[PDB]
Amino acid sequence: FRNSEQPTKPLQVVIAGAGLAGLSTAKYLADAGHKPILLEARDVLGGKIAAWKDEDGDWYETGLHIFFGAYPNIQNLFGELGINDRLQWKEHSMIFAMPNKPGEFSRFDFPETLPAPLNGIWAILRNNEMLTWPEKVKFALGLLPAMVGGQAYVEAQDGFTVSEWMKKQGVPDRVNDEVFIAMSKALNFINPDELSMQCILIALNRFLQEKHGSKMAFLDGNPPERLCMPIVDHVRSLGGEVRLNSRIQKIELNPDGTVKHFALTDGTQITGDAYVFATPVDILKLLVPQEWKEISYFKKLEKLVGVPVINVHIWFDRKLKNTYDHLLFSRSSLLSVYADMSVTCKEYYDPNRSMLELVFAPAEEWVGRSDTEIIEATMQELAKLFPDEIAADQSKAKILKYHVVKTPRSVYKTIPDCEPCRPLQRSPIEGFYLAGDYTKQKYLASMEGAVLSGKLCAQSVVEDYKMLSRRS
Amino acid sequence: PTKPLQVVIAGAGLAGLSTAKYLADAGHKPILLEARDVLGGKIAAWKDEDGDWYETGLHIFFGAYPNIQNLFGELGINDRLQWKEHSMIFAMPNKPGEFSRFDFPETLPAPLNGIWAILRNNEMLTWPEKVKFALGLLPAMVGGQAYVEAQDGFTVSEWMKKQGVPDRVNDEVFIAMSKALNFINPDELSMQCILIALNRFLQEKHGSKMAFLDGNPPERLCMPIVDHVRSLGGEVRLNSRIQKIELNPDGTVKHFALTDGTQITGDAYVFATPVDILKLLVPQEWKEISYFKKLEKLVGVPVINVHIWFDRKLKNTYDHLLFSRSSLLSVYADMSVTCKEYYDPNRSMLELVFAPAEEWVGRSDTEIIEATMQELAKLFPDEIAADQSKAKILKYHVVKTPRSVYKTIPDCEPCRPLQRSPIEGFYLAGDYTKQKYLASMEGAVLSGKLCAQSVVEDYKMLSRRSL
Amino acid sequence: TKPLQVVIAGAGLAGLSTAKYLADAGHKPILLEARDVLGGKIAAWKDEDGDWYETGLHIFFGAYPNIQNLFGELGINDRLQWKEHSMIFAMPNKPGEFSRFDFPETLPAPLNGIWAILRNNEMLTWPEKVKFALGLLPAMVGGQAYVEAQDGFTVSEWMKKQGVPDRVNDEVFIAMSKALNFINPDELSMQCILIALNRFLQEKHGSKMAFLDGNPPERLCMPIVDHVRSLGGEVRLNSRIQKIELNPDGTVKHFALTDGTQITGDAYVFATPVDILKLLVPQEWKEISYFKKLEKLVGVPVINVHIWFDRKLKNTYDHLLFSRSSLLSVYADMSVTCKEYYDPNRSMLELVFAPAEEWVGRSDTEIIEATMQELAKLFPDEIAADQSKAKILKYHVVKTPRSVYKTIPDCEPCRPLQRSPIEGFYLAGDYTKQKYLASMEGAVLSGKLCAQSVVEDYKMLSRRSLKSLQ
Ligand SMILES: Cc1cc2nc3c(=O)[nH]c(=O)nc-3n(C[C@H](O)[C@H](O)[C@H](O)COP(=O)(O)OP(=O)(O)OC[C@H]3O[C@@H](n4cnc5c(N)ncnc54)[C@H](O)[C@@H]3O)c2cc1C
Ligand SMILES: Cc1cc2nc3c(=O)[nH]c(=O)nc-3n(C[C@H](O)[C@H](O)[C@H](O)COP(=O)(O)OP(=O)(O)OC[C@H]3O[C@@H](n4cnc5c(N)ncnc54)[C@H](O)[C@@H]3O)c2cc1C
Ligand SMILES: Cc1cc2nc3c(=O)[nH]c(=O)nc-3n(C[C@H](O)[C@H](O)[C@H](O)COP(=O)(O)OP(=O)(O)OC[C@H]3O[C@@H](n4cnc5c(N)ncnc54)[C@H](O)[C@@H]3O)c2cc1C
Ligand SMILES: CNc1cnn(-c2cccc(C(F)(F)F)c2)c(=O)c1Cl
Ligand SMILES: CNc1cnn(-c2cccc(C(F)(F)F)c2)c(=O)c1Cl
Ligand SMILES: CNc1cnn(-c2cccc(C(F)(F)F)c2)c(=O)c1Cl
Repeated sequence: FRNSEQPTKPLQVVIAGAGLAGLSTAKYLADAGHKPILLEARDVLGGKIAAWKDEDGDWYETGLHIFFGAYPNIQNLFGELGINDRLQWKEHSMIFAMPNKPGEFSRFDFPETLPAPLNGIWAILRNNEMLTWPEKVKFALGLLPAMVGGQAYVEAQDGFTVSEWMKKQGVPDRVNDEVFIAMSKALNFINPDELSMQCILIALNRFLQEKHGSKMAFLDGNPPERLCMPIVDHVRSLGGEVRLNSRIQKIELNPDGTVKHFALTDGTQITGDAYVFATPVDILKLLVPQEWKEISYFKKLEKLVGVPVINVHIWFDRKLKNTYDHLLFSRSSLLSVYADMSVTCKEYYDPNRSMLELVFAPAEEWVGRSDTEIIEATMQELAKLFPDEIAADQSKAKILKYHVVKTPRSVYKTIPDCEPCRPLQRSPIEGFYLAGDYTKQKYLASMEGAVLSGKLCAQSVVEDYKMLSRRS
Repeated sequence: PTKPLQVVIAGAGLAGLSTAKYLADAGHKPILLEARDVLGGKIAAWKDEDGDWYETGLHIFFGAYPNIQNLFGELGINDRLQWKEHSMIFAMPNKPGEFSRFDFPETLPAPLNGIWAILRNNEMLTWPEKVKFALGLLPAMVGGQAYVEAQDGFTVSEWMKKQGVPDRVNDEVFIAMSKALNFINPDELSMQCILIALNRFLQEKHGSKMAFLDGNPPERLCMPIVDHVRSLGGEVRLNSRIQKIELNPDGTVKHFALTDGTQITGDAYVFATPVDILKLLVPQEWKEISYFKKLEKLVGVPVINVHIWFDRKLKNTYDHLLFSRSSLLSVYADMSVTCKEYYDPNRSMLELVFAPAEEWVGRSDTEIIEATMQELAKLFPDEIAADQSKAKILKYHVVKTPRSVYKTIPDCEPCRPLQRSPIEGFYLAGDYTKQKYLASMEGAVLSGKLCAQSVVEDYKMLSRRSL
Repeated sequence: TKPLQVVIAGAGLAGLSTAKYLADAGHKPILLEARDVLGGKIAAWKDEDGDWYETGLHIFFGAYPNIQNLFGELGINDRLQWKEHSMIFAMPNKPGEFSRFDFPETLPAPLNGIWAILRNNEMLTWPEKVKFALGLLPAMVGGQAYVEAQDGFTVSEWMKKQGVPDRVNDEVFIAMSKALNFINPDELSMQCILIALNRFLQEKHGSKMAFLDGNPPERLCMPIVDHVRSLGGEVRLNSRIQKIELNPDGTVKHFALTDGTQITGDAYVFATPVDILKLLVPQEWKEISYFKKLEKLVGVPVINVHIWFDRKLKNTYDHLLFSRSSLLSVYADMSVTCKEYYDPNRSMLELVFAPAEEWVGRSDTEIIEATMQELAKLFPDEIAADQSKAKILKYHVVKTPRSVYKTIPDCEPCRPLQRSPIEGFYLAGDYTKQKYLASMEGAVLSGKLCAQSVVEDYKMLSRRSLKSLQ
């Protein structure tokens, strides 16, 4: 769609935040023939996908990011930039750890010959160590009405927690604790007793819609260089501007209530025909002008609050003999998903030294604790996953170095009844627009959600071209 | 053809005989040269002093052998195949003398007849084992050609573990099937081999149905092909071993030099010999071409075919093939019951496949017969004793083939050559060549049909090269 | 903007040249050779004893501008061993004796040629010289339109019409006809001889001859392959094209190889001999004028004989020799003329056996016997048919029953341009429309002309690539 029409006069759109939402807004506005001015607060691109190179030349990330087959807007973007080969697709499997049997792992293998949802049904049927046959029947009974259900049905489930809905549908409490604790922490870094059922249903839709919807991929290197730079190069080649260390301090308003300019941290005033806030909901809420604060659209945002998360990186002296070229569900009380980045990531490949990147969730009682306290808790959990290779007192494998990245306000906490509060990309303020994973879009608080919100934002701006050009 | 091609074929096995048959049908002149004084190759048989036949192997014809069915029909010898009951009879190693079977109902179509057979059988698989086995195999049977080719990287034992098929099922059922198809255990055999064999059970209704030839293969099967080739102007010559592939200065074939020095020439040349013999006869100037260099992976597997004539007629026998489920033996049959020409009402003869034979091809005939009698004492405990206390051996025949069919180990499929070689005028035939029906009689016949097809496709280029 | 992927069938001089100039233009050629040797009709093979034997005795001329350019571009000019500016002919009437046409290096063209004929007294009488000069003067003064008009006559026919004595046609032109197309003047087109005689009047050293310093696959074909590969091009041996698979509109879908492999590109080139192309032309193309005309162009039989003798011949030349034999054409002592084939105590004779129509079917021993009988006339005090004198250590007989197209009269309108009426399909080879005959120069020029036509159609070939992508 972002090819049609060539503007008489291109719009100058000021975008606050160069995360995937801001980068996507800038990409599709540039494709439409407009001039985006992307202003990033930090000295790094990507936001919640940002990474940094330390003194030894090793990268550490904000988080462990997994790309799914059921990410259509991400697939389109990678294809449009011709970087499809930068996604390292792994085996169609879901490998889970055994808390009862340390060092042992169980898995759900999706046959490449069976279509969706048969490959999924088969994976559950074939697995014998994570679910009993009666549990499998009760689980299938509980989920069948949900999978047959439409979009109206999944929206109606936003009033329940995962634990609440599973009990109502008769799904055994052991299934919710065995399988769904892992899935809840993976999607929103919180347990099923807090997470909205609508979140799990959009995730389970990956398993029944497309055949490879639930198939996983790792980026071949650090996201700022391998993903963010191709978008920046594309935006700049079409006349767009991308500026780092440009934090917006204030949204200055005209007497009628519309935006006058975006005042930067050094006082610099940036103007445009349209203004976009592609910042996280927490930062936007603090920067909303007093005169907007009582408008329903901005007042509803009080429900959407960032969830704490910690991303731990540990470089070991040895190469671990028992590892996978995949993502692993630790099924730990302290950890969520983890991966041996020296095996899964191309740019992070090392044949004699293995690095483990792990998501530490729930992180509410841990974001305040010291890095050594977090590493100790991680090593204690790793001694359960690698009992013959990793010991907490470094008796076996030894830590060369570590990197603990804390995000106390990451993605919005997808608790029940957040969906009516989620704003559309077009705001009731003429000339002001919103972008970000938290905005109204159907693919959760994810990389796909961020990119889609950007596409939806750019779409709303080009739709209002006539009104935005006359206002200039 | 304006002018018929003279095609020189080396080896009168089923591949060479098939190449000659279909080239003669196309109106060309095949010259089939056989090294030995017998036709058939790995299906060859010999008549001893007492007038009794002994074979290279126990051969079973399947319903899922379309090119074999076509050939028999074309020669009008369909009645020479003795189709047995649609059953799979297996011995019980734990219960000596006892047998279990998978009966395929003739009213149920494929794969329902198969599903029923497994469901009905209660002594070879437990109900949980049946479920895990069905789960493990269902994605595979639904899979296409690209899927089965992707399984060539795994052994049978490896793939069964991955798909969650119980280890007891792999040891109970698949040891028997692996030794039957390629004379090796599932820890060595490629999974692609088992998947092509299991496709017999789900494609056609009678695909897994078995048949015995009504007599010795040289007379009952090879002679009808020879008579057909000769009636259309083709030549079939025994005791004509090719000693050398003589080349022209450009690298193409000049002639085939025989053992007595005789030079045989043609417009096209075919090698329908086993891969082991071809590898030794490849000229030095061809040896580094990918097509011929890849052949190093394909090596013949040892096998032994034992024949034992007993003084009595065994009271407990079948008009069928039996899976011994032995560590030394593979499939066996009472040929005095199953084969028409070998029928004897007072004297029963047992033809048994001795596999794996790696540690046995070097051993003496008496050592092999002793091991066979010790295994027969487990299958017939009230009729056969190793010290000949019960039934007594009148005579025996031990036929050893130390390099039979290629050992279908994982990753052999990319090495398998097409019937058309990169050398202009030179072609290959044989069960080892690129064809979808394994190293079998069907594979041999299909490779022959595919070879003859490639020669007639290149008629224009082969006729111009002659002048 | 985006380099074209051009699939070329055949790594002869035409295919190698097409690949070389497409790589120079910044495109990606994929050169597929059917055999395990490069060069085609210039291919050679090393036997067990380490001695090379060739498809033919190849002579490079000064009047080969595209060959000179290629050698210069690859920096291998020193690989051509230029011989004396002479034309040495044998005397059939006087066995062992030789006559020659010496071209003075002080006289320019065609004066050096006129002088050579005037100075020679044993091959032409003074009246014969006058009648020959009279008969040829209108022809040498004539333009390109004139030489094309002579394609309707045989050499024997035109010589009789222009009043050139019948003895001149039999003495001088039998040798020249067999040298250029391995056929006698009663069959060869006069246009062929006129393009050859143009070597003698255009450039001073046009008629000067050179031998390659070694085997052509290593000394000439490898430098081209190394150059193509260094610029991103692909060269693959044992890749015979089995079928030209077509799209529903008639254009090429892919080239199907002998091992089943399907090779695709933005453009497709057939640098194969005309005989092989004619057999591979799809049925739907067979009635198009361009491909139907090719029925006239048929490969001519030729035999290249190599004989290694026990002794080094005392009476030999560091040159090419015209045997003026009824069975043989040109010959050379390769132990003298070729650098890599040099041997001081053992001499090797490489001889062209033409006309070969009645000989390609005969045995190697039958051919060697006929060659030894003819060599007993050229070396009567050194070689005897019953090996009484010099003895054969070994021999190599290379038969090409369909070599260069038989340049009989009226073949010129049938010769195709490098750009075919099929969009994306192109032709290369000595038989295609180019002015330097069925020669090494013709092959290289056709390659240059093919690569030129492909780069000229870059815009149309790049757009067609993306239209199919949709
Ligand atoms: C530990 C972790 C693991 C994750 N795993 C996955 C996964 O497996 N799969 C998946 O799909 N998603 C995953 N995500 C989520 C994903 O990272 C986010 O959904 C997405 O990147 C958010 O996009 P965004 O553009 O809306 O916000 P952000 O990426 O956070 O971008 C906002 C940007 O605005 C900038 N900014 C802030 N204030 C200002 C200001 N005043 N002026 C200017 N700029 C400003 C920020 O610096 C930032 O660059 C994970 C996230 C984390 C933290
Ligand atoms: C014990 C045993 C049991 C078997 N059971 C079965 C079964 O149940 N079902 C089934 O389908 N298949 C079975 N087979 C396999 C089957 O026999 C073969 O797949 C098939 O016969 C091989 O065909 P072929 O023509 O390619 O090779 P071959 O039959 O081996 O033919 C090659 C021929 O070339 C000849 N030759 C060799 N060297 C030269 C030379 N230099 N010059 C000229 N001729 C030469 C040989 O003498 C031989 O006749 C069995 C094989 C064995 C040994
Ligand atoms: C005896 C002899 C003497 C000669 N003397 C001279 C001389 O003195 N001077 C001179 O200038 N010229 C001479 N020539 C002629 C010269 O060799 C040719 O004119 C020239 O080499 C032909 O070039 P070409 O590339 O078009 O064809 P070729 O060199 O014949 O190349 C065609 C190539 O295509 C390959 N091919 C065929 N089919 C397929 C397929 N299906 N798929 C893929 N590849 C395929 C062939 O293997 C070959 O390599 C002589 C030739 C001979 C035989
Ligand atoms: C912060 N959002 C995230 C974070 N992780 N995953 C995720 C990663 C791996 C595995 C899974 C799961 F399979 F559980 F769905 C989800 C997401 O799908 C989303 Cl939407
Ligand atoms: C040497 N090849 C062989 C040898 N035997 N059988 C065979 C014979 C009897 C039973 C079975 C089985 F039922 F196991 F497939 C296979 C083959 O199907 C092939 Cl392909
Ligand atoms: C097959 N083509 C050939 C073959 N040989 N010569 C050739 C070689 C030596 C001498 C002469 C002659 F002097 F006669 F022209 C021609 C050619 O000029 C061409 Cl075009």
